[PDB]
Amino acid sequence: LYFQGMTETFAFQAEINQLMSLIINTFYSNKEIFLRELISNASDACDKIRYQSLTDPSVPRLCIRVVPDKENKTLTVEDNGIGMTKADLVNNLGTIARSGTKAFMEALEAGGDMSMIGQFGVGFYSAYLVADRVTVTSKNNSDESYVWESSAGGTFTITSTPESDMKRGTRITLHLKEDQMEYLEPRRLKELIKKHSEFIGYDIELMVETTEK
Amino acid sequence: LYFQGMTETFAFQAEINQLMSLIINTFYSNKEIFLRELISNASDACDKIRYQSLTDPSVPRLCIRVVPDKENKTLTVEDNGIGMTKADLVNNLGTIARSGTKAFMEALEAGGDMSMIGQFGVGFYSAYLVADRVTVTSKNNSDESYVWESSAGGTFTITSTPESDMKRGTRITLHLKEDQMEYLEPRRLKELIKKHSEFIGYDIELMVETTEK
Ligand SMILES: CSCCNc1cc(-n2nc(C(F)(F)F)c3c2CC(C)(C)CC3=O)ccc1C(N)=O
Ligand SMILES: CSCCNc1cc(-n2nc(C(F)(F)F)c3c2CC(C)(C)CC3=O)ccc1C(N)=O
Repeated sequence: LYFQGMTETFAFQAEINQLMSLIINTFYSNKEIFLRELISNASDACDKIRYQSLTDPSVPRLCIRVVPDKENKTLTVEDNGIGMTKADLVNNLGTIARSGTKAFMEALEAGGDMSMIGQFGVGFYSAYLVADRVTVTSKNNSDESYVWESSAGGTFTITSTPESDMKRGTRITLHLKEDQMEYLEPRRLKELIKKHSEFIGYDIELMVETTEK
Repeated sequence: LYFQGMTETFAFQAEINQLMSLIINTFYSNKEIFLRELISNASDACDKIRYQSLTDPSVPRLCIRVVPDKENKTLTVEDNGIGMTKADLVNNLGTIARSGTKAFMEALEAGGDMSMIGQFGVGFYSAYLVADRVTVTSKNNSDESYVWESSAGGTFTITSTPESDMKRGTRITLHLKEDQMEYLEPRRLKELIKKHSEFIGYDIELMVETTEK
């Protein structure tokens, strides 16, 4: 009755921990790939709810939103796709991230590029190229909304609040690094969206803050 | 498997919140009553396990320990009594604290003294006379160990860790206010223990840090 919420703390698997330390510390020059990777993830979540709707009509217009916030120095990638249940968030999609990370690091060793992250299903982690903390708020039809957060110190948290009113989908918030403020600028974001826009079957809306007339 | 622990956050009932704000801010000159109140609480917990042992032998030597720590600026009152389950901690002993607080504040209004706190069953809160944060670690035979913590901001937390190895009883840790450092000194603690020692049916051990010979 007087309950405000709860926070569970988990340690990452050893592999994911190495990936995070690698990404957050790399000098990789083409950091902008993070946007493509998050929009790619968002698109796959919209595909999952779409492919599901081809069996049950009970699960409106699927879209992807890119929201900069110069005040909080954050960048958000919002979608209204399938969403993630607590088991999805708490396990880091389970065997998906673990096998993916091992295989991705094995690819980089053998000659690969950081840009190949997505081929291993672990493109979400590229968010740490431009961010030092990432907040993932997801709501799946089969569960309530949860908040995943990590700053890459070997751990992450799962926060549950009964005061929650989050609709189906995923909201990924990127707390931008001092040097990565360029990803707030709407001219940089427009260029990047257009760059992959033709390859994503869903509308991508950019919500930016002046018209001279 | 990779779980480190959890923290639940609750808001105090309105009455308990007023009691806490009153205690933590009062100029009451005889703050030393906090020790009597905690030792009294500790004794009642030893009585509960004793009265229980008069029916079942399965529930060794019941004692009360007073532990100062000049390094962390903390004072601890440890007992090996009945302990408190999660429901005991999460509800603040339920109807006990709520009715007690209302009745205690009604007594003070009518002419009462802060020292009467214990007659209302809410003497635990007197710990806020000398402390700005109180940590309560309790283990009951019917449950695992939990950690209650509050700094009197209208809320408290319940922390559960699977890494826990706390034996039956209650450990109350008082994070002492700048002006209340006198309660670390072993001469002050010896005087106070002796002052009520004859009225408590359990041994009270003081664990202090020099013998000149
Ligand atoms: C495809 S529909 C269901 C899954 N969708 C998504 C998955 C991720 N991924 N992927 C991975 C992993 F494991 F690397 F693949 C991870 C995450 C986020 C995390 C918080 C679970 C940590 C994590 O490990 C990110 C965003 C979405 C989205 N936008 O829906
Ligand atoms: C008597 S055997 C079972 C209960 N024993 C104890 C109870 C308290 N009390 N009493 C109250 C209340 F409600 F004011 F009475 C409260 C608490 C601690 C709290 C964290 C539950 C917050 C709180 O509200 C403190 C210490 C012990 C002990 N040493 O065993």
